[PDB]
Amino acid sequence: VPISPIETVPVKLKPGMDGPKVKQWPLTEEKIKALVEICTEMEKEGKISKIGPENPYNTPVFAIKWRKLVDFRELNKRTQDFWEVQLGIPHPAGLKKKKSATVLDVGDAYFSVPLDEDFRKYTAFTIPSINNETPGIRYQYNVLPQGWKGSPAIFQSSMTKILEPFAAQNPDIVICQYMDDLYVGSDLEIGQHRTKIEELRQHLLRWGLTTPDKKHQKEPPFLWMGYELHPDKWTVQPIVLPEKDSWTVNDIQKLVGKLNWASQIYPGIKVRQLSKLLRLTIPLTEEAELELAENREILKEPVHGVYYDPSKDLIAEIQKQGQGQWTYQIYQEPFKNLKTGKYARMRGAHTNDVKQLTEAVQKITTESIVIWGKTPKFKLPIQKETWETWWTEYWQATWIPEWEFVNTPPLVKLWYQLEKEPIVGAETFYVDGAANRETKLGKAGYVTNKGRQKVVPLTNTTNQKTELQAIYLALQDSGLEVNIVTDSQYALGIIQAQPDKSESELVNQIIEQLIKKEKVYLAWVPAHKGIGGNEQVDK
Amino acid sequence: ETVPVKLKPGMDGPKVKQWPLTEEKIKALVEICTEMEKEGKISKIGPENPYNTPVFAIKKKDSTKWRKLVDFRELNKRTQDFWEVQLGIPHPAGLKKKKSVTVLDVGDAYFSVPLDEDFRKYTAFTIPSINNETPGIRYQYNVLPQGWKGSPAIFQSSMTKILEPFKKQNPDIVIYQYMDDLYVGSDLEIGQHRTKIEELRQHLLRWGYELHPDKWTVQPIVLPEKDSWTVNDIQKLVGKLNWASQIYPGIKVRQLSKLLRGTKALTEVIPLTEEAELELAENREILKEPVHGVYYDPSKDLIAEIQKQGQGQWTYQIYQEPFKNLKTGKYARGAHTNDVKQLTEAVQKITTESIVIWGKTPKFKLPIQKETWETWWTEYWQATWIPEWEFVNTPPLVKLWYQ
Ligand SMILES: N#Cc1cc2c(Oc3ccc(F)cc3OCCn3ccc(=O)[nH]c3=O)cc(F)cn2c1
Ligand SMILES: [Mg+2]
Repeated sequence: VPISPIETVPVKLKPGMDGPKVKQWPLTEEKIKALVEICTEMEKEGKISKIGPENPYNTPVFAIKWRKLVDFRELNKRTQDFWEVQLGIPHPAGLKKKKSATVLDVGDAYFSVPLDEDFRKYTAFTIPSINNETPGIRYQYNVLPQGWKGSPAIFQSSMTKILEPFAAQNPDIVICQYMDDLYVGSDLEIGQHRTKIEELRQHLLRWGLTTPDKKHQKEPPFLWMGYELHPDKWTVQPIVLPEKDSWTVNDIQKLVGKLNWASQIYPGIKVRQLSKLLRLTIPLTEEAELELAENREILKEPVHGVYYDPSKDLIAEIQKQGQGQWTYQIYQEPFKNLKTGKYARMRGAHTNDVKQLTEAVQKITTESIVIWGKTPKFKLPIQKETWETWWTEYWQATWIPEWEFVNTPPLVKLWYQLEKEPIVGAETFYVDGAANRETKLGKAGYVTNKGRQKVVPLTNTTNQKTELQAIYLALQDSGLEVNIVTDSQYALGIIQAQPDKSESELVNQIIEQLIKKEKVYLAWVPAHKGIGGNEQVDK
Repeated sequence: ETVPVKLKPGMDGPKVKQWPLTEEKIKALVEICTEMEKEGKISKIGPENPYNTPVFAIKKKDSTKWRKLVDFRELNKRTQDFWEVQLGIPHPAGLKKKKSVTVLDVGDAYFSVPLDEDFRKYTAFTIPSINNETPGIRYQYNVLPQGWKGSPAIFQSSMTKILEPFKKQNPDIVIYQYMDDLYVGSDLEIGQHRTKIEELRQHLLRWGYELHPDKWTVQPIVLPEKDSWTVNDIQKLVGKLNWASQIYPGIKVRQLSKLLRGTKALTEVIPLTEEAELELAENREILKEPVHGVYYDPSKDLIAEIQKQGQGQWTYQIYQEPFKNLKTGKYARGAHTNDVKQLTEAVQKITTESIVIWGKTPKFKLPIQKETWETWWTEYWQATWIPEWEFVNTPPLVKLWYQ
């Protein structure tokens, strides 16, 4: 008989804010009659109670015509910000396989938890009378109103308090709390598991929480938060792609987002060309049609992920897809993936394959700690010697967790390396470039110690472009080994960052030239300081 | 017995997201917080508390027991700077000059003092759960928390009465307190200093990490001394002198540049004229003298720039105004295989030095990508405080000149 009453959460309005006061909009005679019946039963159950004329607050009430809808949108604007319930949803690949797993959705959940007495005044609502010839019947909520800002967060905190003693005393069961549902799983025999489930349902009934019975409890395969959970595997719910229309910008969310959603289990999914179109409103580049063809082939056969096994190692393997796209798989045994995914290159003017690989590792590392609480071992398509040369000579600090090289091309490589000391026997090219901002006219060229010279006139250019062009000229007109002297700090910052691809067409040409050289030493000197080789006069 | 406290006007409490933690760190935080709620240091809170402050776990000085660290940086800024009023602790200038200084963790003393009933909601933190399978445990601090700015200021009253005898008994030893760390300096022998340190340690038990400031100030700018100079050698020299000419007024490079006249090969030896050799000497003596008009301003922010020099070496400079370095140094050192563990140790060493010299931490400029630093810096952090930082994404040319 003891009901073990739930303790209310103290709730206040936002500071410098008062309760809501809204107009009771006119209702048809049938809707008024329909709301009277519901409120009488709800008042009989104790969920609401009639209020006097003292209350100065009002929230509107509508009928949709045998359903009651109290819109607390104004009270929500004025109720305090509650603590955020867990924003993320559990990922299936992080779940550990159990002999049995039971879903229990609590019914009439918010109405089973009371409300702070001092806040019940703000939940006031008036049902209009018929023909407006009688004062409307005023009510106030006594329990968590459905649609109120604090109803979910208060219900969760109340549920967790009740579940704590049962969980500590039943260590063999594992409980997961997510919104209004509880997911229990155990490795016990199916008989003892179902008996323990009935204990938990009795515990919740002790505190006044209704549960589904053994025959009413849903059984696998569970359809939950877009996934399909099975006793031994998991996958996403079947894919949905809209063909209509042949020309439509509605795919700004449908096609890419679903391919993004399928990317967690379907490997090799690409969205770059299709996401390019976005760049309430379209053409399809021929490169985007080839992406869906390879995507539809990946989406052809259904795939399933496995559940997590803490006893085995956690492995992650990355592949380069091209155009800043990366794909990864996370697994513990070969050919059986826990999950998959992709990484998109951050937008930049100059980038490096090694840099993108590092950012993908960090991304996967953070994702793994969220899901499994540990960093996976990496299998990366980069030679151990390449990473050592890169990290030892990079100006920034860089680190990658424990990893091993997997030889699945395209392998990530360093395409060029500058000398640290000047080259003996190599021609010394002094390069310089300048332009006039008014006329956009400029010159680029070089002078060398062998007496070789060149100056090229240019149109529609800037000082920074002419200084890049001068280096490009020195690279074109030089042998396999060359020393280059520049005064352009801008050109040095690009090359010391070591790009392999760039948005500027000129830098990519310089990159292509560096790749063809044997040894390149790049030196810097201050401009206009009287260095003999700096031929700024030639411009 | 509690001391009132409130945020600065027009600033709400901290609402900082908790970042994910590994499983080993979640276990450590669960064991620690279970004991703290039994001891009354913290108590679980409900959903009416929207405020949150992140929390993580470390191991300090190769000790097996895990420590709980709370990133109160947001709260400290939103905590009344006046919480320092009455100016907290002054910075003793004699601490930087003492031959030896030792740092102790006095944070366990803060737990004996209670926090104001109103301010406890702002000290809310969340122990995260793996895979969001269950809501995170939320506590709030009933007592003064470690890492807070008010906790040393509040306890400074008791701290003076606790250490008043040892002070009067040992007048030459200097004592300083920053956050949960107490810095005590002496001029005695290290072994005598360490045994004398146990005297202060016993005193702390009754009521309830060795560095040596022999660093020798801002390191000078140094030019090579060669018998033969190549075109490349002189080109690097002029570039460095032109750089130092922003810091030093009298630097002249005209005579050395005259030697580079014409288009010559980089590896060609150039004999030095007597006029140019004179110019190099006049520049050396200029570099031997100190920087002109360099002062510290307690209102301004300290800036720390770090440059990776390779092979375990790191250079750093502390300044409030550019080209007016208050201190320069090099950290040669760790983990030869891990650049990030080196940088994290470097950031901690610099911050420790900055607490001894000025009594406040600098804002760092780290030569590292934001996403790489944010992923790994907690795995190597061994200090009780946390400084602010930003990320340099453009390679500084001055890296060579500080080498
Ligand atoms: N609808 C729904 C629903 C159920 C669950 C959920 O259930 C579990 C609870 C505790 C546990 F120790 C394991 C669990 O599942 C492991 C994987 N699994 C799944 C199905 C199956 O038949 N067998 C099986 O092993 C956990 C969770 F985080 C979210 N959930 C949503
Ligand atoms: Mg120029």
